[PDB]
Amino acid sequence: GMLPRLCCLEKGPNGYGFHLHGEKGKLGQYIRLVEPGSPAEKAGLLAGDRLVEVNGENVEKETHQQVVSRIRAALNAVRLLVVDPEENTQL
Ligand SMILES: [Cl-]
Ligand SMILES: [Cl-]
Ligand SMILES: [Cl-]
Ligand SMILES: [Cl-]
Ligand code: NI
Repeated sequence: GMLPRLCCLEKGPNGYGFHLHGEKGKLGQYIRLVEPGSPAEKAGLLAGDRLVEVNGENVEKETHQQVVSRIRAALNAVRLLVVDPEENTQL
């Protein structure tokens, strides 16, 4: 498809089932460690994906702490717009 993947997750008993990872001295948060059978896997989330939006707000330039806050503070559901960094670039 041509639209970025939009992963819509409902929180389970063990959370969403993925980790969020940031680099050194460079903006960007990425998906890691997607648990098998989790809401994250069922929604199509993949390790290595760059997180572009959370619940309709752009997080490409935000700190790790801000993005976690935006994912968490939400009410047991989150919509994550993600892209393959290999094939996608913000200009
Ligand atoms: Cl690390
Ligand atoms: Cl990973
Ligand atoms: Cl979103
Ligand atoms: Cl980029
Ligand atoms: Ni890139």
